[PDB]
Amino acid sequence: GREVIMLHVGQAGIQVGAMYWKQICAEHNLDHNGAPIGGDIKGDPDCFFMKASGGKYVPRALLIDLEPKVVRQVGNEQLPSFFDPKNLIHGLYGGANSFAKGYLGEGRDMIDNIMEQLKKEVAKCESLQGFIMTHAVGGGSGGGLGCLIMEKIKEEYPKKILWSYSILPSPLLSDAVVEPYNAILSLDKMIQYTDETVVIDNHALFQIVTKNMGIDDPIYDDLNHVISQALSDITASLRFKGSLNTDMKEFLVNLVPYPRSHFLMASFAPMATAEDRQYAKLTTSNLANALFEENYMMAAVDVTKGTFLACSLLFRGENTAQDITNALLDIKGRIKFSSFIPTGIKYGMTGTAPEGLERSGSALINHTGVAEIFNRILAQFNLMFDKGAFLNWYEIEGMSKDDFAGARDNVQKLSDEYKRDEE
Amino acid sequence: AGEIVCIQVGQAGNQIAGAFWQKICAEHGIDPVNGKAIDVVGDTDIFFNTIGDKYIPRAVVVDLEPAVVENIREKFGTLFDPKSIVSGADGAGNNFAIGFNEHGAETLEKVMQVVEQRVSETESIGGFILTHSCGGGTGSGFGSKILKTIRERYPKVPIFTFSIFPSPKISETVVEPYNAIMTLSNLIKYASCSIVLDNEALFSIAEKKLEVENPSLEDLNLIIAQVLTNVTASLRFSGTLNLDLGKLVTNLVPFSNLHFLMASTAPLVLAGKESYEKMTAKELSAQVFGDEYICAACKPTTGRYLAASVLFRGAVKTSDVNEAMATVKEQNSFVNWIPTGFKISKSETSPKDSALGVIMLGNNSEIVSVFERIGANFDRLWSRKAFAHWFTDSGFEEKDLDDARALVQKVIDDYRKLTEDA
Ligand SMILES: Nc1nc2c(ncn2[C@@H]2O[C@H](COP(=O)(O)OP(=O)(O)OP(=O)(O)O)[C@@H](O)[C@H]2O)c(=O)[nH]1
Ligand SMILES: Nc1nc2c(ncn2[C@@H]2O[C@H](COP(=O)(O)OP(=O)(O)O)[C@@H](O)[C@H]2O)c(=O)[nH]1
Repeated sequence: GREVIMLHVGQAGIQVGAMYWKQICAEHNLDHNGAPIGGDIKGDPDCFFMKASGGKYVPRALLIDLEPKVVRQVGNEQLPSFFDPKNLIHGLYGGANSFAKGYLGEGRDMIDNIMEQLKKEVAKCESLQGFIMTHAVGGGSGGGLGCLIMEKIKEEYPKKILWSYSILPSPLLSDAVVEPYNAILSLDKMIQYTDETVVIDNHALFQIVTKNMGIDDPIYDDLNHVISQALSDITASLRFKGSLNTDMKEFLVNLVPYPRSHFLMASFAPMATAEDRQYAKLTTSNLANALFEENYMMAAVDVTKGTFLACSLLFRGENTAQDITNALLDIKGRIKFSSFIPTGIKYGMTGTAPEGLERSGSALINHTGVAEIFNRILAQFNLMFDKGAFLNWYEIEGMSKDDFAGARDNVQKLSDEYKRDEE
Repeated sequence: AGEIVCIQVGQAGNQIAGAFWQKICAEHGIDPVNGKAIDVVGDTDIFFNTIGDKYIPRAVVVDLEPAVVENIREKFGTLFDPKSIVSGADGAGNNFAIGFNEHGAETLEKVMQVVEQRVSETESIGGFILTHSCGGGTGSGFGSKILKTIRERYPKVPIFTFSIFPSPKISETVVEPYNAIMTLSNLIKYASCSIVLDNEALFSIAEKKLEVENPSLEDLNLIIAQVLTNVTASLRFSGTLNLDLGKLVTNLVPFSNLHFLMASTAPLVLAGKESYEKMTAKELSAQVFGDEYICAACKPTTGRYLAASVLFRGAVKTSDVNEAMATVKEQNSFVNWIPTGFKISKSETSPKDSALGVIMLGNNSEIVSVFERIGANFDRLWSRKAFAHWFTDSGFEEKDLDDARALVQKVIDDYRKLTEDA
């Protein structure tokens, strides 16, 4: 089957997914208006779409939210008639930026409908490869339903691979003051439930939008681009004849040696975004290196100083296999891997491309500097918790102080596990 | 869904609400009183019930004394659906106990029946907002009974209030402080949050910045309405942060019982529309965070912010906001250094009468001086002697009056303990 089901949870999740779906359709020559096809189909629809005999390619995804808003905007206005209505699942009240509400309160009833509807979708799949969930890490419902759903997925689908893509809050971009705690709870459960996750830091993206893209007054409408753009590239291998990680399982083999340390950084280029982006170079002598430059790091971590545990470097389009092979010669040695693993950057390419680009690429990097992301979040959390700020918004729903402590411990352990690999 | 039911109690409530709903309608494009609307913009259904070539405020009016029902029936006009006006057989003097303890029981049943109607007509309740003064026989008497009975029915629905605290402006050596403390107690016990509007503060602002020699109480209300509309507007003209009423509650109040908020706005609009200022973010912030513009008369410039947020209404450049904010953070620090405690949001819908509205809300430790003033008045009339005029038949035992004082002292002590600047 090789089928993948996406679960878009909460506002960030559904909004980014909406953009993802618009772009995947373009790649496959599908019309946003219910995904009929403009003639022949390019790419492999078997991964993300139900191939209706009627010519309707049904995106296989759920749109899940506690607030009956983003689901209606997308179902009725942005991708009207694209997503199948039975898969638009929503509650009545949102959470007030509180994980506890998203996880312990609203949603406890809804989860049976979420999982039943997921079952219905899974049931018509020939065979799943896995699930991909998208959400804000620290979102009330994002971390809330997101984590609750993940738990139930692991119980119902014990042998399928669970991936997630999620967005971290930052000092400048955040709609909540209690994030940092929603975030460690969210992270904790993911450590316990996911097989692999890609984490994007809105801090990074800002910085990129602000200085590398040249866009002042940054807004979420642009940030969501760069997120969806990276996502459509990362998941691209699953849509085409190619090599390397052509299956979620192969990704796990290559990207997560040892347990728990499965937090990957996203690297993506070019950021054409919407600028004319005329390109006098696009040369592979730059692109291959660009994917190891801070300018394209959606994690806000310098890969220069740290130890790689894994790296999968994917190129697309017109790039010469030999030129890339030669390009890596000047990367290896700036990039170092742990002495306890098989080493080297694994790379390859698929000769297809998104509209507007002859050549492009991305990388999934697992390296010890991910610890710094966690360190920032934990520091904020530790201060919040120790003096009791905002505890009541959690305690009121039953989110005990003991769960705060539990998440504190597990997330701290991740950091410790990565730090010890530095030398 | 995420809709708001507003409950308007007592004459002070009616007078503020009148100004409020007229201004809000104008901002959305809806003809106040009557005239339907024209090309309505903004998330109208949060506050209005669209009927069909008609919109009404999703609101409840409580007039214990029947003598004032015409202030809504005729003066507010046909804008507020008259079936939502609830009134009693008689009124109350300015004795909290009359409005609060076993009085108007039949009226109260009807009050809640009407609240329930506005709720059943709403897909989901994003919260409730109450508007009342704190010293009134109905205003806080019923206002407090209503606050409590609402929570009993809707324990998970936040109630936000905008309450007006009295000031004995002309030698009012009366029992009112008794009303004020008893309602303060109930606000602590049952509200999720509230804005503290102190008439004395506002008086000084009208006198000093609006240049009004002797504002009538009804003119003061214009400043109040300006604040109320611009604060409320964060939820109707969508901006850069995805806010709701429940979310505002989470972000501005880190502890139970420390939910009393200050409010400040700029530019103030002169009632006569006599002049306009250059709408510079820096200038606007300078006014908003100045002591001179604070509705609490507390001088927050000497305190510490437990939580805070700022909304800019209209088109302002990010590049100017950031410098204005840098100046503010250099002057007013935050409690426990919570790095996430200060939020800024923007939306393009400018207010009528200016290019930019700037609204600040915050939870600041100098707010205690409001409650300390109430306590002092209470003590002088209570610990010195039992001044209260035998409020015992449907009244309070000394212990109940002492309970209120005790709760108030606790809230004062807690703000003082959080901000010891160590
Ligand atoms: N990826 C992403 N992050 C966003 C977006 N908008 C805001 N954020 C960030 O996500 C953080 C978590 O809050 P949100 O993601 O808005 O939360 P939510 O998904 O709305 O969750 P609910 O409020 O429960 O519906 C915010 O504080 C911002 O830092 C967006 O469009 N995409
Ligand atoms: N700011 C403001 N305060 C008011 C207004 N009306 C009354 N008050 C205050 O409310 C108290 C009197 O209560 P009121 O609501 O008028 O009477 P009630 O309906 O019998 O409770 C006094 O402390 C007044 O200063 C008003 O329109 N604006």
